[PDB]
Amino acid sequence: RKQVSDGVAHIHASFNNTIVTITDRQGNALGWATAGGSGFRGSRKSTPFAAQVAAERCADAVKEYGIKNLEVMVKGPGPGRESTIRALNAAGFRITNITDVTPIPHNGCRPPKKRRV
Amino acid sequence: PRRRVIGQRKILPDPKFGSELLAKFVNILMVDGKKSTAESIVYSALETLAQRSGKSELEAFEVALENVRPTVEVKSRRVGGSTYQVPVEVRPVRRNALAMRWIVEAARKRGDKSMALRLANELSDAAENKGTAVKKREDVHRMAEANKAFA
Amino acid sequence: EIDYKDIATLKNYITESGKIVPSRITGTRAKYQRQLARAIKRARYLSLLPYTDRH
Amino acid sequence: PVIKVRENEPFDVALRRFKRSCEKAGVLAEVRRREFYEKPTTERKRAKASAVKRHA
RNA sequence: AAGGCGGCCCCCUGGACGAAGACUGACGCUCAGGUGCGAAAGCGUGGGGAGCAAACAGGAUUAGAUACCCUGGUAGUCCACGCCGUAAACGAUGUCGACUUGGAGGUUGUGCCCUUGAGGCGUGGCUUCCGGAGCUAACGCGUUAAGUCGACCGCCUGGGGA
Ligand SMILES: [Mg+2]
Ligand SMILES: [Mg+2]
Ligand SMILES: [Mg+2]
Ligand SMILES: [Mg+2]
Ligand SMILES: [Mg+2]
Ligand SMILES: [Mg+2]
Ligand SMILES: [Mg+2]
Ligand SMILES: [Mg+2]
Repeated sequence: RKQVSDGVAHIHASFNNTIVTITDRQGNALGWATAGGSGFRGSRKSTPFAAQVAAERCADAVKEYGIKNLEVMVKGPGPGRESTIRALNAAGFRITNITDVTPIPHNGCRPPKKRRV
Repeated sequence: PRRRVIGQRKILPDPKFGSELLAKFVNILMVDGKKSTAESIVYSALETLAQRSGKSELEAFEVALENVRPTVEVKSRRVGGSTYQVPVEVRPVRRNALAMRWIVEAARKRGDKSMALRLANELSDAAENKGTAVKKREDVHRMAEANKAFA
Repeated sequence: EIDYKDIATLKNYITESGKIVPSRITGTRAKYQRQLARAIKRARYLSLLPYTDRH
Repeated sequence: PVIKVRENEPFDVALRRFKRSCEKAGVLAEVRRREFYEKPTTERKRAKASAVKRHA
């Protein structure tokens, strides 16, 4: 319906899940898919493979604009940091730049207590 | 196999064609040490497959085996309380063994009248890469490509 | 001798992301490590150096 | 750890670079460190212990 | 001094150390009673309130689960001015002084050397790890003593009861 050809893959990779969002340079959301909503729950949801099909499913709800180049923004420590990026590149995508944007406070907010499991 | 590595017994070749490979096959099909009756079923299946499917008996065998041969597989593994699935690239000798073994097993799990007819139709199906045995290779790969991340 | 205004020299002691490089890696004396970090900190406030690669 | 792929460099090599830039940068270590509150007494305890192990 | 003190800048201010020489002339050490300081939690009044989180509510686990885990969340954690005077407030080692073999480092002054190299030779303060004699029930301590001595203080006298 419209045209971009130049995008950015923001991947949010937490421990429990990994959300993939495709966007233009402006930061406007073009398409998105998550692992948790691609048929993966709990123990399987938090896997690199689930992040992979997330990246794959996302490349199908965006090529309506015919993106052809993009940059990658890796946020968080979970799986699908890396495997998500791979799936994008195999789905027919030229990777321009890779950047980690995981936030690091300069020691500000006190985090939750340690879990005594 | 904790300490002692080993070689492998190098069985005699198939009596009819002089093939070690088919000796690995008759043995795999063999049951209750009935060698005499095992090779009888393998040949009649090869004879059924050979006669009425373009001949080249050894080659016919390979066309079918070429199709059920698996390039990679997964090896279960238990690390930090987790049972991870590690996809391992599998070696040529066993590649044949799995290929042969799945063809034999799919043959007995079949509806036809005798093991020879079953064996023949399994080879034929495998030759056209279809049926149970080929499907066994594909599940192995679907299962492998899935855990590609941990190789 | 060290001055926060000498951003040329200061750059040798920060990472790609503007983080101060520890004395270990640089092998700089311990008295001056402090002097450097105070000049890098001063230079940051005055926007003569970035705090982070972000900006 | 910002990375920019150069021409006729495979996607893989650039990636391996990126992962080593983060290995170099200490991102995941850093995120692990902050997931949960650590008491001051505890991090002082950690600090002594590693000083000690750092004698061979 | 201990409690404890960590972004950057200024202002007010305490202590420590070095170099050189001048001045005072035993003015010193210790200290029952006394006075002051003293983490966190807690208390009172008024502010403040992002995150965290006693209490409390809900979801789970479990034979039970007034817990551990999850979703929330009040006091509190923050500021001012008062109170409290306690901790495994620990080096579980009172303060001061003199004396007694060594090795490797960290930190911080200062004298000397074609500064001719990021050094070469000395001389103070603090500090970490080994270790010698000696000490010690052993563990260990070992010139920062738990060694060899002296001055003064505090304290102990079987466990429970306390
Ligand atoms: Mg006189
Ligand atoms: Mg109050
Ligand atoms: Mg809670
Ligand atoms: Mg109250
Ligand atoms: Mg007491
Ligand atoms: Mg010792
Ligand atoms: Mg001794
Ligand atoms: Mg008594």
